[PDB]
Amino acid sequence: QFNPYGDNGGTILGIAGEDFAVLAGDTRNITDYSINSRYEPKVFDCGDNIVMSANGFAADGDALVKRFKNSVKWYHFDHNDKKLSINSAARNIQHLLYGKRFFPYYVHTIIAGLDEDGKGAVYSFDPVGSYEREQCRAGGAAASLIMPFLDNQVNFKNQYEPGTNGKVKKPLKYLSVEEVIKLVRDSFTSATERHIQVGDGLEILIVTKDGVRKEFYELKRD
Amino acid sequence: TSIMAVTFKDGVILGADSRTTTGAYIANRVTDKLTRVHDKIWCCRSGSAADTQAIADIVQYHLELYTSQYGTPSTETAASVFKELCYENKDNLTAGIIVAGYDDKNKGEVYTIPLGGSVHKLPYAIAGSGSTFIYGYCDKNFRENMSKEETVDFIKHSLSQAIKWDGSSGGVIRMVVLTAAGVERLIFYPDEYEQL
Amino acid sequence: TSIMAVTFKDGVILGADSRTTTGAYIANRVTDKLTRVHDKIWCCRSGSAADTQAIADIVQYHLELYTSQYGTPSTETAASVFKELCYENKDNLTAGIIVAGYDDKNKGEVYTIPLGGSVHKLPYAIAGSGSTFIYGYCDKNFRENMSKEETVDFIKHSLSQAIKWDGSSGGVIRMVVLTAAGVERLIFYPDEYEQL
Amino acid sequence: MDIILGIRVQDSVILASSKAVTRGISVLKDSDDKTRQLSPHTLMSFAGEAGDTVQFAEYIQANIQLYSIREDYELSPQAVSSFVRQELAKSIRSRRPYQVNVLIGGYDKKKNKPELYQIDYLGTKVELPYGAHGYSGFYTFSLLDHHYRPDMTTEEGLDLLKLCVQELEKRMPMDFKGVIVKIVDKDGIRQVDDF
Amino acid sequence: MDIILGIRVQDSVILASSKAVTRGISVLKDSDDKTRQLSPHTLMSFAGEAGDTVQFAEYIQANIQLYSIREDYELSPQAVSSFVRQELAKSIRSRRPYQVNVLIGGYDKKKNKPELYQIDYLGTKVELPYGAHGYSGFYTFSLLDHHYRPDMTTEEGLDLLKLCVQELEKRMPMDFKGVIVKIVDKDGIRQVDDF
Amino acid sequence: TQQPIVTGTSVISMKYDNGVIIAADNLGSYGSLLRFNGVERLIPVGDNTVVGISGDISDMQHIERLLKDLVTENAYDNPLADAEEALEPSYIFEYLATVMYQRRSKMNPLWNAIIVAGVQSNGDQFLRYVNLLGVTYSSPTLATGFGAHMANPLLRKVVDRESDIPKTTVQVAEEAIVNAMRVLYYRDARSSRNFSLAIIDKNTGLTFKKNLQVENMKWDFAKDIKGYGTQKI
Amino acid sequence: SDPSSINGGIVVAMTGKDCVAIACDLRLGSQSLGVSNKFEKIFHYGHVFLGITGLATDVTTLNEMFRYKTNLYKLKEERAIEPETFTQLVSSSLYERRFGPYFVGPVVAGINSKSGKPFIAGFDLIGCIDEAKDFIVSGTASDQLFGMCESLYEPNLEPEDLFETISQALLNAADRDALSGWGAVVYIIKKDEVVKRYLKMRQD
Amino acid sequence: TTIVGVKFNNGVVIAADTRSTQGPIVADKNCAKLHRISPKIWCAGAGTAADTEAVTQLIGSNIELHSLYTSREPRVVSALQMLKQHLFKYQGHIGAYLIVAGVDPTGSHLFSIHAEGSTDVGYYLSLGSGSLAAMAVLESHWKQDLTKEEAIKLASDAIQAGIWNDLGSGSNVDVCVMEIGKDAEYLRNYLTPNVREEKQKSYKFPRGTTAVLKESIVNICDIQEE
Amino acid sequence: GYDRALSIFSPDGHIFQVEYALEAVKRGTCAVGVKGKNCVVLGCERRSTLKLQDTRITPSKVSKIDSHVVLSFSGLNADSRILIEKARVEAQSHRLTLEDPVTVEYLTRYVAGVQQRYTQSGGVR
Amino acid sequence: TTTLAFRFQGGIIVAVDSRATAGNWVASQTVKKVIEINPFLLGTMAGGAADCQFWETWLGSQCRLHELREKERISVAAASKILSNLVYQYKGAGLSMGTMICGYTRKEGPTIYYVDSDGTRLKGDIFCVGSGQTFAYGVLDSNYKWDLSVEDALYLGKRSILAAAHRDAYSGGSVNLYHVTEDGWIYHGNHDVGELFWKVKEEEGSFNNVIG
Ligand SMILES: [Mg+2]
Ligand SMILES: [Mg+2]
Ligand SMILES: [Mg+2]
Ligand SMILES: [Mg+2]
Repeated sequence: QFNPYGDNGGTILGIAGEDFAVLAGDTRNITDYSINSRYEPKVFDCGDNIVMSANGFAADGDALVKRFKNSVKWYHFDHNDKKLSINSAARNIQHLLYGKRFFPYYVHTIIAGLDEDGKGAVYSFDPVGSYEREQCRAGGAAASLIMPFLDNQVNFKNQYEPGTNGKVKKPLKYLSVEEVIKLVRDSFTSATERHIQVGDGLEILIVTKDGVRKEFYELKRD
Repeated sequence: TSIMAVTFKDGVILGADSRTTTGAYIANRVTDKLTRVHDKIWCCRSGSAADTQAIADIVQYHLELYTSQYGTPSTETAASVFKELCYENKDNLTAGIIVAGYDDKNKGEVYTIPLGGSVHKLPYAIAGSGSTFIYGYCDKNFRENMSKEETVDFIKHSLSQAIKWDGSSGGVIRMVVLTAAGVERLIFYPDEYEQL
Repeated sequence: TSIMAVTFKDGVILGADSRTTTGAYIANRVTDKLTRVHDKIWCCRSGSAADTQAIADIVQYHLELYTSQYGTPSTETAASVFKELCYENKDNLTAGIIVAGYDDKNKGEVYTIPLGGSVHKLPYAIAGSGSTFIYGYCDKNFRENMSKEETVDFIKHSLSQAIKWDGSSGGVIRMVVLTAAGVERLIFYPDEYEQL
Repeated sequence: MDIILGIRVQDSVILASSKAVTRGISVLKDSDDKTRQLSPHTLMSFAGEAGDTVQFAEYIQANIQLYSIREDYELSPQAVSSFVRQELAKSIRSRRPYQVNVLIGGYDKKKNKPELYQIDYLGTKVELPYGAHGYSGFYTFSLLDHHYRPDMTTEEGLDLLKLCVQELEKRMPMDFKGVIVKIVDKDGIRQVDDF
Repeated sequence: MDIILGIRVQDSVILASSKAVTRGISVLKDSDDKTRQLSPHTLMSFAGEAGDTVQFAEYIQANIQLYSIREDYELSPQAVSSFVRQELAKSIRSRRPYQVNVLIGGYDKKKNKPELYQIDYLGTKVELPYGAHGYSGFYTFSLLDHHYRPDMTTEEGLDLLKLCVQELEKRMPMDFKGVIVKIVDKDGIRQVDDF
Repeated sequence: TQQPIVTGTSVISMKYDNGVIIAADNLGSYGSLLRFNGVERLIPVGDNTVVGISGDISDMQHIERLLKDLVTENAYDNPLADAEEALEPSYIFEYLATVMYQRRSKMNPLWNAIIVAGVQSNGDQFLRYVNLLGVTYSSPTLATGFGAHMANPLLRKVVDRESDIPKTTVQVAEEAIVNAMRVLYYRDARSSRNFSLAIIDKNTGLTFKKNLQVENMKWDFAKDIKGYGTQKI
Repeated sequence: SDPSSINGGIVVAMTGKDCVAIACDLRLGSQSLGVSNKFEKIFHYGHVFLGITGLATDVTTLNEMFRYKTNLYKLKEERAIEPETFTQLVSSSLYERRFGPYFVGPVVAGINSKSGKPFIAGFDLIGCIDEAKDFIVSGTASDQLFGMCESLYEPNLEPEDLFETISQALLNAADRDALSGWGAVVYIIKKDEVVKRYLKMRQD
Repeated sequence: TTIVGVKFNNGVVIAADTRSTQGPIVADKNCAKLHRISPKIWCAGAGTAADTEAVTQLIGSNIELHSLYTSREPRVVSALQMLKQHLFKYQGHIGAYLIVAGVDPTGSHLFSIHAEGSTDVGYYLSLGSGSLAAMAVLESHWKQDLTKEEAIKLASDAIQAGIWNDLGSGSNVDVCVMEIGKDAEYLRNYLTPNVREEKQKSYKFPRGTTAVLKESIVNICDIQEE
Repeated sequence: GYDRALSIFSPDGHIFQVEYALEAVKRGTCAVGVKGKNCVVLGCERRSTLKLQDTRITPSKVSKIDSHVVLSFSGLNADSRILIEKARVEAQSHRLTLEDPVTVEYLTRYVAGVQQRYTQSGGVR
Repeated sequence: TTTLAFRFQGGIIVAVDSRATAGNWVASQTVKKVIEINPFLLGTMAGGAADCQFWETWLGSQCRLHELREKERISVAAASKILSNLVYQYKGAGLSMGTMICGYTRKEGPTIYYVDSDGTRLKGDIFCVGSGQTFAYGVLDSNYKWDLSVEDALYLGKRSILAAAHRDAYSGGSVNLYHVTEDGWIYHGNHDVGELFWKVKEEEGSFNNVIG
């Protein structure tokens, strides 16, 4: 019997800052125990200061990103070159996903950018289109390895102020872009050590008011 | 089934056994598996008899209509029409057909169309359940540009062995010779080919 | 596998390919499928390598103990011991074995033991997945009382064809000659037998 | 849903239907009315698969109300029951059939006779003095076979119905949270608010 | 069978168990006592597959009674619960396992403390202030989590138990025909005959 | 939904300093039966692209006809069909990738794995993969089926990352490919000795080599191997 | 249905400078239903500590079995069993049930009383030993624990620093697992003092 | 898992990677897959890790008793025969896939072993999920009459192929060289090409960060005197 | 297994091993039973050759078989424990299957049956 | 998941947890399970997250079209029936929903409809849906009165979710409260269950089984 679905591995991570947002993902593509590519880009600049990644089954992932990029193009045509806001992009992606409710895109989608107040924004989707704005989100193979670490180091969960013994929480002070990138790199370095599908390289796309910048870092290739 | 087609100096010859089967019961011991789709384009059938008869009837219709409009079709063209039916309806068909024909420009040609609906042009072809047992014999004994008598002997000996080992094959050996001279039918009975 | 044993004027010769398979991966390309259970009683193995190695080890043990008590066993006796293991454990085994041996009283003998555990004494025998493709060739080319050189050629040519058509078979052609003169091992490489 | 009963006496038809609605683990409601008024003198109770029951009942109700307005005339109970049977007989060979069983209690104003019709989801219709769907009949029919008379009053019918519900509450494993009882006679449809 | 509850208060352990026995379609009995006295100050309630429940309970009872006679001494509730756990842990890897869940309520005369142990058919033991098996806990634990105090009297425990049974009778689909309630304290085991 | 009947095995490929190389054997298997021994599975499109196909042969012959039709169609009303508006490797791949994903989405796939190798207008090397599921990816080396497991490890020792491409000559690359084909013949039961190889270079164009054979094979060591454990004779 | 995730729970162990730490959650459940918040999963036989995750009936059974065996060991050997030796005993005992196994994930922690060397080890349900220098994880949130430990851990941590590291590893891992939590315990183990600390955590 | 075995001039070498996995998760990053059956007979195992280790130690134990009984140094063919007969009996349910190598008074030997009981002989062998990557290297660079230095190089290169290309394999290369007339040299972590880079940040917490309910001293000492 | 026939007939029709077992009973401390109109009393002799005995813990001569039946004995003390254990097990087995405690006659008949069995079984005294 | 809604003197209280799980893995602790259909209507999320999100914001569009066409606020009866009729069309295809459509109009007063993916549409006073529904029902049934104050009703809803969050493994994270009046719904904050549990334990004296 023919199975229309597959699993290309991969792990992605989106974090929203005060006036910025990052969307990172490893560059390794796999089937079963083989490596297809050590550098196959997974996070994409979609225009209008929006970055996107659809992790899971790569055929469905590429199809969805392609259809959204197309949706941005036609939004400009139909609405006098109006900038597609991150919240509007998110709702549009829900309809792309739910359109195949009974034969779904087998992917976990994340987009990142800035909201209309200039503050950092990340949105997260399930395969059939349910979505949520979030501060912090990992997706894919090693998501379960990364999220608990972020709860602890970004949101300071289970951390209290010394001397008070549980009475006063550690205050949620804002993180710089340099500080976030440090946490992203450490997240993927740790995931690479313990998950076989994670490795080769890490590509980070940073979004500010100035635009979209890229950073690349080597990961272990075993 | 044991079926084969072999090109030779003067053209091509098709060969077949005469056994049709439903389980272990021989539903017909004198079957004619060599089928005419055009004057000098014939085919050998294997698989479901319903499927291969339906296909051959449709091809004969297609080539009859081709001939009325564009003149005599090539053997390649006949093979293509067979392929189109076998490929596009692969899910619902169980048919393995060998197409053989004689042009004056191209002389003798053989095309084999296995289950998937692919086409393969070959100097000779073998098919059917009985063909498995004569891959070795045929590869060792086939030569290009044989005479008519040599080719009749090659097919007679080959199908003799296929019949000997395959329970699904048997009865008489039918043959159809395709040359410039015309169309000749041959038949060989058990008492002849069993003693080879 | 492609394995065979052939009796001739001076005794018997066993032949085999060297390819061992787990799916489409060739887990060993230089396997030795010709196995010694006694000085001049050998066998060819086909089926599960685990099963046929276990059986052959047990038979070698049985014949070693037979020899210590009753002297050299006959080839018929060796075949019977193989049969007893294959028949009584038919539910749990996947083994097709050809037993070949040389007595001075009985000369060259060949016994084939298929899946069920039945025994069949034959002038020559073929087995393994590759044997299907050479039933025709072997039946046409086998003669009784051939010479050593003729029998080596018959086996070389036969297994050459089996290897050519069966993906599961390949590598080198190994042979073991069993005569009054002793035991001779032969090996034939691809560059030799592919051009036949 | 679960238990639906019906009894035709001298001058009226009485329908009793359970109040419970259960979503697997929990009882979500204990006051559910499993009935729809099709016309002033015709009442239909129902039981079967969730959703389909109410969807079918309201669909039938809409159709009978449409007929009533078009012709300015109330269809006889026999005519309504035939319409309902055909809809279910059509439904059983559909892509996704209505899994709904009904009882139709009506008072025929022309013949001055009460009438009770039992129809299952296949479209199997029978006119009866008393009827039920599911397992309800297995517990109640032996009592009805014994006590039923064609000349019973409405009060005697309610008493025989109480005996049936008591037997159900004793021997049935499920808690159906009591029944809503409705009477259909020459004056129309009314609910017995204490049962 | 169905619902079995337990609560440990200041000076006693209270076990509540349903009375219904259902053979598929019909309720065959409405006065069944799903408990066995293992020793003068130890009571075990049970629920699971038909036959196996009583067979296991009586088997345990026989063994504890045998110990009591041999040593002229009553085993502590902790010791009895450990014996029972081992029997079930042994049973789960048998040819045909005992499909039985139990609660063990005992008063330890040495420590002068009530004790409640919950053990499932796998041999999973926990000591608890209050416990249950099956779906019983899903309905009752939120009430017990709120109202329970370790210094409650027996009367307060019975009242909290009544609130639990009322919630079960409201939201459970099955009619379990009420509960038999038994108290285990320093004076032994007694049955509350009006509940 | 179907099952593949007549099939083709591994296709292997890699990039080098001035272009790309691709190779595949000439066999069409019918299960374990090595039925057809003269099947060409590398199909050139123009003078800048070679498409290598594995899997179902009937579907391969269909794809071959689609590519033939693509060339015909591109030439229609196109004065620059042999110049600026010729078919690029990237155009040919994207078309195939579209078809493959559409066919899997109708639950009626073309049962193949495909590698498109070529050189673009600006001289850039093109090498990308697509299969029956519509999955696509690129890498300095690419291989299908058994090739993925055995060829890639060998080819990755020559070009391990992007920066190794300019340092790799056509002689070194072809040598690596030919060796990989020998290894596959040793170890894949559905492979043949005969194969085809194609080089697409930005300077010297498309070189298509037919009727190549696996040579320099090591078999001599087999003569010393006896039994399966304890046997000495 | 899957025996190793019916009851839920986690265990983690770490090494430091002249010390080891082992920690576990306190939950026992029947799938979605939380049953007990006092089900401790760490036991000790002399100075050797054993944590066990998995099917709770087997957790209890194995504790009773190893208490049985280490008690007989001590009577015959006239000394307490060491971590290295006990590790082999756990492996042996699990493998004897190769084709009818205990559905558990054991973790050993302790300091060798003669060499002073810190020791930890982990096992699969059938006996395979994992002897890591750094840390060992087990249970229904083992993925989460691997992620925490890999980033938080550094070698040669002092006892009071190691406490903070392992506590934060457990707590944040448990909060990302539905079947783990409801309390937690941490053991800090030195050559001749062991401190046990119950942690305050969310109770959902 | 990637494991190889290579014959050379005066002996045999075996090698293995050091990654053990549970599904997609790496359980141990520095696992020891080279097992000792006897001083000069070593084997490497793939498949069910408990089985490869249990079957090695059982046969190793019986081999030691056999060596003491017969007053002879153990033979590789004995280890092979005992392993295959044990595994055949369990019909593959004991999932042990082994490469067995060693030197004895008869000479140097190299065998492999499938879980269902089948054995084979060779000059070079590979097993595990990375066996195809390893065998590719072996088929490309193996020749007759290799030196010790050449065989170690070839074996570790074959493991590296598994490390880099197979997701089931990773971390380090372990080697064991068994030469005739010499002690077997076990080279643990012969190659270390996968050290983790320094992290960007220290995650050491301030003391008092964790909320504590209760503290208590645990009595690990026995019942005291007086 | 050890099958030797230890209890056998002699020419005069006596089984000596059974008769010598009675001599062991003759050696044991005296036991007496008296039944009144509404009670039964069991009296037992304690030989005072053993002082410095701890009477709290020393095995008592009268043993409860169930809550309603008792057993006293004369003869080998170790042998009596085996009969007492068997009787206690049978008492619980009777309650389990018949759902009624043993009658005194039934319990006696069982113990007597065990004693008889050990007079014509191989390998036992 | 645990979601509830109940009718009372001062309108409707809607209370939900915040947890989403994929097997044993906790995907999110910050899920919005109350869908703000419009300023006057609320819907709860249980079953399929997408099915509930998608079709209830769609419902908001249909309600907006209704009031544009009819120049009048849509009834809760009509709004709930648009959703139930839609999902009934898809019956068999595999939609998963269990929701409470909550509103307060002039003609109806406070109204709650339970709507299900197999077509069920029930009007009622108290509804509770999810894996932790049975725990929340217990607290609700024993403390519910029609004459509750807004302050006490808000607490009862908060407390009932806490009960479920504690016992049900698949419920937790935080509690979202809403109060539905005739003039629209009013949000009453996000309450972390971790902090809420300890606060309620101390102030109420409940959960004596748990050490704090
Ligand atoms: Mg990795
Ligand atoms: Mg071959
Ligand atoms: Mg948790
Ligand atoms: Mg919870």
